[PDB]
Amino acid sequence: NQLIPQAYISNFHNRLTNEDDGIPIFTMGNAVLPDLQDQHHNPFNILRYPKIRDTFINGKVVSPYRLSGEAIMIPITLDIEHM
Amino acid sequence: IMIDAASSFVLPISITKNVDVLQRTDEILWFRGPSVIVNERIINSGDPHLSLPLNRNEKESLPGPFVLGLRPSAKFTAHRLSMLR
Amino acid sequence: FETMVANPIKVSRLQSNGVLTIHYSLANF
Repeated sequence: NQLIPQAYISNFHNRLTNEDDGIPIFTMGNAVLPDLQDQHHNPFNILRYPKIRDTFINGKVVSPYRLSGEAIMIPITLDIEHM
Repeated sequence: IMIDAASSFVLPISITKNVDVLQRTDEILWFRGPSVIVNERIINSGDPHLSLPLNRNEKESLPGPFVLGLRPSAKFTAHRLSMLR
Repeated sequence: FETMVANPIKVSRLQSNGVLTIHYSLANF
């Protein structure tokens, strides 16, 4: 018990449509992330950050998807409006 | 013979104005039975006035109950205080 | 004064033996 599992959190599209991060895909201490400060090895201390508690609250449950001599690099552009 | 009786009662009228020496709840606890007073928790099973040997009406008022309490001398306490620091 | 019966305080032995003192363990969102 008292272990956080490895998966079943994919809160990504809400951060794509969060309207504050520098993402050009969609249109319509003092550190932010504790990757340099310790939490005394307690899970609850991660809930004080607003960019992480939003991921814990607004997450969702997905299913895991299961799937030449010289390379020719061709850049492919994409511009499609939808809804 | 029952075990899980209450044996604790508190009157609803709070007269907690001059009551600070009794046993409070933190109100006054009122039991179903009184208290008992024990003088000394240790009994010297020697001191032959209590053991009554069979060798030899005599009245004798001993000074204090501390004969029957295994009280040590002050010299060992002073020696332990000298061993403290 | 003689009509002033009090409220009994129960033992609560299951709450007297081993009661402790859950969102604090992060396993339920």
